[PDB]
Amino acid sequence: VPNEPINWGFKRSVNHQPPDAGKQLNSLIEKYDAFYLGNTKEKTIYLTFDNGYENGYTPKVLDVLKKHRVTGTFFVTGHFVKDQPQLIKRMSDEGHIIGNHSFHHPDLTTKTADQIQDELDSVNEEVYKITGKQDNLYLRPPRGVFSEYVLKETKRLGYQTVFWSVAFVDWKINNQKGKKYAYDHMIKQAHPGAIYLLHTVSRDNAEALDDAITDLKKQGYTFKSIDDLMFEKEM
Ligand SMILES: CC(=O)N[C@@H]1[C@@H](O)[C@H](O)[C@@H](CO)O[C@@H]1O
Repeated sequence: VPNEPINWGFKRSVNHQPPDAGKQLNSLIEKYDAFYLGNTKEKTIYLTFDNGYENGYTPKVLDVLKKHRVTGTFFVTGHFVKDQPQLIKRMSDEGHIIGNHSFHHPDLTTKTADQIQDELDSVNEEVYKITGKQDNLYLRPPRGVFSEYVLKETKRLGYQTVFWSVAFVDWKINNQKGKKYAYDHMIKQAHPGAIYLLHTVSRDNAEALDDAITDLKKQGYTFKSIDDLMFEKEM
């Protein structure tokens, strides 16, 4: 199996229509049961987050999710778990899903199955030490980089690879654009079956999310979890 590195990417959504990664990604993605979209036949959105480190807003993000009773899926790294045990515990205690973003956040395509297995299981090990629980296995490739070998291998390891359909620059600390920037992206890029990828490190990301959920719901959107996405497609 091919180990050519691939960077997950796509032309952004337009006119609130789902985006498309093209035939090559779709075919490859489908081949290993990985996806970047949920059910596009309904006004549904799935919130996911990538957490590499804490910059002080995740608690507010969690309070916001609780307020709207929405279930998030947080993809954590080894450092994040080790550094924020209590946040990992709140995510757990509050009904949220904890995804895998690898322990050291390396370029998995440069790793061996032996290494990949440790990169992933060590995150679960730490999460369990803290929660005593373990979510279904979801993986988001560190740096968004992957390959057929990586997909195949991680799938062989029982992981469901989850990409995204909505993302923007809410992770540059040296240039935190404020509430409006993120809020508008979340409104403009919204489409049915959209899988959002957000970070909780930029200034006001929590308040923009708050307003975004508030308004997206007014527009008739229902927020579902990656577990819900999985269950509903099963049937
Ligand atoms: C912890 C963190 O910020 N993860 C990011 C991920 O969200 C993003 O898609 C990728 C490319 O920008 O780089 C990292 O993997």
